[PDB]
Amino acid sequence: LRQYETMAVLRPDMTEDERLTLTQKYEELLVAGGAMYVEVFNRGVIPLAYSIKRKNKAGETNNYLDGIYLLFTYFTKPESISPLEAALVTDDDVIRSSSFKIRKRKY
Amino acid sequence: HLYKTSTSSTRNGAVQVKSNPRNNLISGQRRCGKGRNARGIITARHRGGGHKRLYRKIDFRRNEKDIYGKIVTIEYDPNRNAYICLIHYGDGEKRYILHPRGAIIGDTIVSGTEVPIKMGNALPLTDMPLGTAIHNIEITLGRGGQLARAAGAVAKLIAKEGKSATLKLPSGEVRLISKNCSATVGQVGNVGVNQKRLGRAGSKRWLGKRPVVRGVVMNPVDHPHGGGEGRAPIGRKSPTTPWGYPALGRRSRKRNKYSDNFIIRR
Amino acid sequence: VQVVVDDNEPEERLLNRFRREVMRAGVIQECKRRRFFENTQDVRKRKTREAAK
Amino acid sequence: GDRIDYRNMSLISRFISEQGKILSRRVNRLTLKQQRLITSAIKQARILSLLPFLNNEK
Amino acid sequence: MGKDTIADIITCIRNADMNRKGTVRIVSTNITENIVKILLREGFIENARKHQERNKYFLVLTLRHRRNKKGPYLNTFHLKRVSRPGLRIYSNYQRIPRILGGMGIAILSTSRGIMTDREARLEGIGGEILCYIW
Amino acid sequence: KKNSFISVISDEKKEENKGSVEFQVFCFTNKIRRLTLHLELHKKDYSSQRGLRKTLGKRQRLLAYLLKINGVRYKELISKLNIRE
RNA sequence: GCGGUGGAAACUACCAAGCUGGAGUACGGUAGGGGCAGAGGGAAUUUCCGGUGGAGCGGUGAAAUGCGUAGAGAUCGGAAAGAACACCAACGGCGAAAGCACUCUGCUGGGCCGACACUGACACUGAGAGACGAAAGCUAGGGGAGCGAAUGGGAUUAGAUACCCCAGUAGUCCUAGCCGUAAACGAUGGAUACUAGGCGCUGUGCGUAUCGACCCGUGCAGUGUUGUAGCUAACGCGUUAAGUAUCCC
Repeated sequence: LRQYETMAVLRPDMTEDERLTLTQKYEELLVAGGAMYVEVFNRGVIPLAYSIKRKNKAGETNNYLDGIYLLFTYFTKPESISPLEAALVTDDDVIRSSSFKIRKRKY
Repeated sequence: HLYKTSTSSTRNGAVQVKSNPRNNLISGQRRCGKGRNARGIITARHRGGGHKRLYRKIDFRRNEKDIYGKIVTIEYDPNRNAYICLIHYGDGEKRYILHPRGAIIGDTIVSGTEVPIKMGNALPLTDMPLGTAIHNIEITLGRGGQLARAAGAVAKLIAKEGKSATLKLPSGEVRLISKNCSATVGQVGNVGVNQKRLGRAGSKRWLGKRPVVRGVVMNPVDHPHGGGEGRAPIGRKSPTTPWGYPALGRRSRKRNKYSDNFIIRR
Repeated sequence: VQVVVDDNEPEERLLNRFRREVMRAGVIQECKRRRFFENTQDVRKRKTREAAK
Repeated sequence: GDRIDYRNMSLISRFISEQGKILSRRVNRLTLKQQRLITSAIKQARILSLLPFLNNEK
Repeated sequence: MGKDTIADIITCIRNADMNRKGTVRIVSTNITENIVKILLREGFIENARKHQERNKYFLVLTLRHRRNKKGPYLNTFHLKRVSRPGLRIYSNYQRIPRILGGMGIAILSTSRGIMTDREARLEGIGGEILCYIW
Repeated sequence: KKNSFISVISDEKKEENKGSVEFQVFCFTNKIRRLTLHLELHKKDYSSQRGLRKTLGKRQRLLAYLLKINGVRYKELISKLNIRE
């Protein structure tokens, strides 16, 4: 197994408690297959440079100004990396789900 | 050709090379049309004959919802050329559905609201990101018409639009249709299958329809135009019965008029 | 890519010379014309080679 | 000294000038080893909108 | 690589005297040790000794230069191989070359051992002409 | 990876380490059979073809060398790795 | 000159047993637009719809064609789509050549250094042969914002079936197959050993405990040099030489 850090560019629709339940759904996906987790860093509600996904097949008067960013530093199987980013993007939230390979051990 | 499974081309030898089919069928058919272009009193609009038809089948609207699937094997149907497979839902509902693209091995295939977007089955546009690849849209919330020709059946969208109206038809430009509709979300039906050439007619053309060409062939009666030593008074309005081939324009309404916009005409 | 007028005071001075160093007509004269594809990697890097040392 | 860390907005905002354009060789004082590796950390931090692409000075 | 070790010594001494060096290190082989022996007996060099760098055995070759001028006169003006690999030259008792009319000599590997221009004529033997020094 | 490099040195019999004409060929055949299986899915690749012709050319020099020493260790090799000849 | 006999044995060659500096491999690390596939990100351009609002806009050395009061441009809000992807970029890097640069993931090649461990010359080159090929072009199916052969107008001119202006098709983009050419140029084929020096990259060792941006070495690849000897007809090249030599095409 390899060390990964997927940063889900969370859409401003989901609240503080709704991000923490997605961290618990993350545990039932990888730890239930011979894996583990490290920790979570919540950056806070930081405004966008360009409003991405302001409206895509929705109403005309709708603008997504703000946005929250969080990186999940974990440990999982190299075959369970593709259906992981696919299980995230299927929901009406999250703009982008990019997976990264980390060589450094975070404490 | 540019993709795999190139289209076989019969080399020279004797003009063309016909063939002789031979397969089997397992239910899923009524009788299909078998009377040739007629009406019971007047044939109307000539050009249309030759045997080799029958075999209709159904399955288009798809009322089933959140039900998994499993495309068994592929299959072809007369008239329309774009396969139709046979699939196999999780429960066991014998259907057909328009063969998407990458399948044959069963794959996923599933309809209903909130389902995996890829090329499963029915899926309401109401739940679609952009829709760069749909399939067969419906004028209403229950039918299954429009571009049913799986092969090349394309119709992009406009990401997210309100008023419940989008869809970007191909040569039909862009219009506005209800959003409370669903589709196969495949937009595929093989393009190489129709890329092939007929050959030299005879045992490939007539076996589907009577001569498509008429020509002046003189005779002012047999056709609005004609006569002369050999040449024909073309351009001088020579359409079978007041028609008008030089564009002109048709389809005029006021209330239930066309709700399509843009529609460029070069 | 804009310019700073973050300084207060009811002053009438331009201060458009501060951005005329980095941005200027330079990023638009390098662009807005036609690209040479190969002579952009050859001729434009040949004159900077002899002007370096 | 952190070159791979993209999550430090306070450190990387000193590297990026008043414009959204990435720093030159004359300023910041970094060699071609430290460069390209820091630019990949900026290009990544820009998609997360911590540092804007075309940063408006005001 | 090293296609011919008998040819690289000829190049290592020739380029060393042109840029006036004191000692050159060439590869250790018995046939090349026989060429440096009949080089000092005639007087073209000082002496030759055994050496070792890093588990590899090398041969010490000290050259000789004349008096000081604008460019001091060298011992060997030209060094060239006759029996190049892929063009093997063989000669008899009459076809032995007279290099510079008796001033310079040609070292050849004979059946009796390793003889020069004058030494192979007195024995009445011939063979493969390696190189000519002058 | 490291599992394919540690198995090849302990399976076949010859008292030396990786420097063997028996261990070097099965290390190259393992790199050819996995690269040809890569060319089945990635048939659009061009740069991995030069690395296939190099490893095939390096194996042909090692198999021709084993034919010159002894034919006992050569005949027991080519039948185990399942190559032509 | 050819053959035969009796010898000599260094070299070349054959045979046997080795050695190691060649070459190769493994261990552990480093850099890179190397390549293929699949995603996703930002600016801008064009187009469609709507709001505001006015008669001008566009363009040129001047103008005109063209777009405009069935009201553009400009401006704001939203949508659709295609291509390339600023800055960093560098006298940078990688690749056999061609060539390749926004970010990410998946598979994959080559190069280099370092304590070494192992084989052991298993090498170099290489007609034919096989494979790769910028762009343009061709076949079939898609796509098509911009640019733009052709082509249509305006203008310039003695004339211009050019340059310039307004439009604009094939094409340029994608998949598969085909054609294989270029100042495919460092116009100096590949491989190896040697020969004065002074400044710019990447790995690694070391330097009162590295106290520091750094200092002293040791390898790879890469520029310029009043670059020396030498070479060259000269220009120039100059240990990444057209310097001195060897192997082969």
